[PDB]
Amino acid sequence: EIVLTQSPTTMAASPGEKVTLNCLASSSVSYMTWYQQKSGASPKLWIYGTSNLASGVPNRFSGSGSGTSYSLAISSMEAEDVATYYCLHLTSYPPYTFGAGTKLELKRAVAAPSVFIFPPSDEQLKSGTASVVCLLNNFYPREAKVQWKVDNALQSGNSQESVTEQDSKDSTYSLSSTLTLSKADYEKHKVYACEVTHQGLSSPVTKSFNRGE
Amino acid sequence: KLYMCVCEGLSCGNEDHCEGQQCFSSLSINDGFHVYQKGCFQVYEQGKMTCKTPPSPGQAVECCQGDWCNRNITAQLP
Amino acid sequence: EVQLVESGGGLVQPGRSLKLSCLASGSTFSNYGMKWIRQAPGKGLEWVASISRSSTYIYYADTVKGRFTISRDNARNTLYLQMTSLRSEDTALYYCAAAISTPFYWYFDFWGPGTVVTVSSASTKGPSVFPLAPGGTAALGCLVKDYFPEPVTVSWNSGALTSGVHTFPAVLQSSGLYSLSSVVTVPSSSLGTQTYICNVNHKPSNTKVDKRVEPKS
Repeated sequence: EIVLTQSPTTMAASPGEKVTLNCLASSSVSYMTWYQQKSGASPKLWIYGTSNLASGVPNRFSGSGSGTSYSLAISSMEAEDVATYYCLHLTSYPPYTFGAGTKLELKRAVAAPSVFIFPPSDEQLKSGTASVVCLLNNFYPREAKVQWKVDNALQSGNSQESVTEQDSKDSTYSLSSTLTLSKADYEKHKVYACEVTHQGLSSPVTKSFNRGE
Repeated sequence: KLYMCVCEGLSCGNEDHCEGQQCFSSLSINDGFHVYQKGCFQVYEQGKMTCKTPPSPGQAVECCQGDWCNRNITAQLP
Repeated sequence: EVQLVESGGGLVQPGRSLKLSCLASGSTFSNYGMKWIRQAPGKGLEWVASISRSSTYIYYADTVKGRFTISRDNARNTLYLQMTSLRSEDTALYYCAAAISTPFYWYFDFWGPGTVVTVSSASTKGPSVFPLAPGGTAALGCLVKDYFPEPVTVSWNSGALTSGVHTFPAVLQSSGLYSLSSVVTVPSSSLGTQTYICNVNHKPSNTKVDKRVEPKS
């Protein structure tokens, strides 16, 4: 049974930079197949044989290798190249094994998040629960700090975060933080604050509202 | 005279090992599949006298001597 | 050259059975071998099963061998995957793919959108859809809350609005239920005059919600 080790697990490159992704095999194999997978999308054939590009794949891409060591290469890193790249073994009796994958990211200029706060909708309130959403829109890099405050009291253990994958167009991230409270709890308080810390901001940004205003 | 060989495919039911004078790694394009095989060759008084196969469109065979020699060899079509 | 679409996926219980289907464009279907590849959430790709052009050769993964059965119907242009004795780690998005064979190489191609299979004791729950009501630019959205299993699909204005849309990955809450939000940034002048509707679909519960996100005072 063939085991494929991909290296590195992640790497971030500036626009124009040259990239090499490695695929090491536990035994000697004949040829190597490569796939590109974008977020919420199916894996597309990228390189077949060892060095053959699929149709629609830019000449910017390259394949090479022999025996156990195999590599995918990019001559110039672009924004549309942002994806996870998988190598696949095909040249033996089953099983046909994939590598772990290398997530490829694009190094970008520092972009400050545009911050938005959302009170729980009236419908939601009626139903008996309250969710307060804070949006961090179009930022780079991913590392962001969101802190919830309710009447100046720092919130803990009652919020959940989710980050989108790097945008294929502008290479930015977005973040959503949701503070969940029981309706009663929500009613009990007035000021609902979302405090955002990020590199693109010289000092932290607070978006807030008063309940019933 | 007899080596231990890796056994994958049709001739190997349903063992992973094999014993022969030569080990082989086999490939043929069958029914839209690149089917691979590994096993043994043994000389009898008649029939196939050679492990090595005259190349044909769609098929390739490569043979070896030594214990588990077929493990790190796979037949590749030209 | 050939389009493939997967179906039959949904919520299922441990130790129970399910049959996936892969419907082709055709009638080139009977010209290629067929493959199943699964993807667990947040994880890599794992090959499941293989079937040749005329069901001559069949292969299985070792974790799958004995439990699963790959079938084929060239007349109906459909690939099948019979799944039995289903486990917690069988929970994955299931792709079907055609094997392309050249005299030098072979590879997998034309992978479909996939189908979600979930194996758990927990039962089906539909999502509550809530408006995230609304600087030259204003942000608005929908909160898709408390659903099981995945997946949920969100569009804006029946697919007419795509630019500036961020649909966030679902978070599994402490309750064991999924929640996500989808947001869009629009000109603040377009508010009140243009109507924004998020279109939420959760096929496991057979729930469809269309939600007008209106700002008010």
